[PDB]
Amino acid sequence: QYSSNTQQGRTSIVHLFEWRWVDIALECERYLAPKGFGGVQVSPPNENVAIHNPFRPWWERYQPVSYKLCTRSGNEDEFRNMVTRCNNVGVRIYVDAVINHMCGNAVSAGTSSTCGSYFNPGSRDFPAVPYSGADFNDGKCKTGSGDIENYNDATQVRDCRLSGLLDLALGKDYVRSKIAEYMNHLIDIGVAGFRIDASKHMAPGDIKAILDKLHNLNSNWFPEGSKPFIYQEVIDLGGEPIKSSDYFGNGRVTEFKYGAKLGTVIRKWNGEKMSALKNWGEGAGFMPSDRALVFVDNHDNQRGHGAGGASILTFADARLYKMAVGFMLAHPYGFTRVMSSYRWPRYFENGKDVNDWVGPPNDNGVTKEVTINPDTTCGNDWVCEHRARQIRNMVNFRNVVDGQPFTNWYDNGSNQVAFGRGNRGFIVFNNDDWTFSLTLQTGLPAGTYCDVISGDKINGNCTGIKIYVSDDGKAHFSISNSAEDPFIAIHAESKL
Ligand SMILES: C[C@H]1O[C@H](O[C@H]2[C@H](O)[C@@H](O)[C@@H](O)O[C@@H]2CO)[C@H](O)[C@@H](O)[C@@H]1N[C@H]1C=C(CO)[C@@H](O[C@H]2O[C@H](CO)[C@@H](O)[C@H](O)[C@H]2O)[C@H](O)[C@H]1O
Ligand SMILES: [Ca+2]
Ligand SMILES: [Cl-]
Repeated sequence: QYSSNTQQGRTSIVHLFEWRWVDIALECERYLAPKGFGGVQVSPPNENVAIHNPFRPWWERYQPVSYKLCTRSGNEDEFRNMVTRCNNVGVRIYVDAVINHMCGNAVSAGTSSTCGSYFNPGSRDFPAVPYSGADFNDGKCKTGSGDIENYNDATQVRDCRLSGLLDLALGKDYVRSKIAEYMNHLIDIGVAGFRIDASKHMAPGDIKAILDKLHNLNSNWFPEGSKPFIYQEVIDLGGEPIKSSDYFGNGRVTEFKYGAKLGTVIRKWNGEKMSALKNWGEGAGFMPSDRALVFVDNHDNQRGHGAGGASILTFADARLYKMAVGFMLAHPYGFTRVMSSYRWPRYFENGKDVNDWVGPPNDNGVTKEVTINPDTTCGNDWVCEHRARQIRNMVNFRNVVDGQPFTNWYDNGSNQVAFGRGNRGFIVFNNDDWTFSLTLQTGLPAGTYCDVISGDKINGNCTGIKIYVSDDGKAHFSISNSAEDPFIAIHAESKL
């Protein structure tokens, strides 16, 4: 469960949040494959409640009605077409598996669902699965509301309803089997693994019992014996009885400490500074590198959901965000996931975004296609962070330096820092209020290198800054504190 199953030499996943299947398939062929992305996290592909108040929120996709593969992203044919096309160019698909719960207990009965399946939350009837009242935890939960009220009590966190979402009886072989049937459908189509949603709300042993029922990966694309990559969503910032480590038997675990701390450091909040990043990883209090799934922001916290946090960096803070993503992709800790977002009309009241529910760009609820502008950015209100030169080129940096040790660390005791990855890459950051102008040991072979933050190597020249490494490995760097992107990165494949 720990191996990503990516093609060799690909080290990151991108979350194409709410993208349609056909647009992901095109994106695999035209962009993700040639730019060396390892794979795509897709939104939940199973049928969900169509929620019309408010109007088609992104969160309706976390309210299952059945395991039919029919959503705003596309139908089963489109999903299959995408997985095949992406695998055929060596880009994997990872599914957001919503398996702790069905929909909200107060949702009205009927056929307001993305495939028109009937369901009746009040009677616990989901005939398209099928599930009935026997398959939920009504009798097991002991809280007055039936909902989760107190995270200090592990029992209710597992047995009661997360925000009123109907909680599946995961101790029952019947329920485990229906969930495994869904996941094996996806495996056989060609999916490479899963993000297990709401993992804190399931016992580690119930997750194990489901995973035990799963097939090996599709043997046309994956070697014999391959198991799905598993990464579990557990928000563990400390202080609770449930710990991220409780889930290590099953796969990797999201490290939510990572982006919270990195945001604080890059914002220079709470007396934090980049010089402290020399101890990044376990030295910062995080879980073991071989179990962490890391990221700067995710689809919940970029809009204040989940654990939220004022320090989280997102595309809305573009300059600091690119620097944070660059640092994450250059540093060896963890397995990296890059967010790819859409725009929505943020509007704050009482310190909170009252439009944090808004779903993807749409025409009367039908998701808009992703259009590509001449300059390779996206239209139709898709942000496409993964197409920004500074991020795209850092995804390649991570591939180029894969396996090389963290070395040649420099800091000025404040916010000017630099480090290398063996003899294959070097990166330099200026987050202080004055110019960073210094000759540094890079660990690289002598030559002229293109800075991949400002530009690209193409037909024997650079389109941005050039860095000149001498025979002794030293090179001069000059980065103004008012630079639009105040960091520089060079690597073995950007050498002229
Ligand atoms: C949104 C997250 O809520 C819970 O996180 C707790 C956390 O465990 C606790 O330590 C502390 O930090 O408070 C937070 C917030 O209460 C869950 O533990 C997380 O799993 C959860 N993230 C998840 C889960 C779901 C549910 O499938 C998704 O839901 C959202 O959709 C629901 C249902 O439609 C909406 O009602 C929510 O408002 C949405 O946030 C999340 O997107 C997914 O990532
Ligand atoms: Ca549960
Ligand atoms: Cl996540």
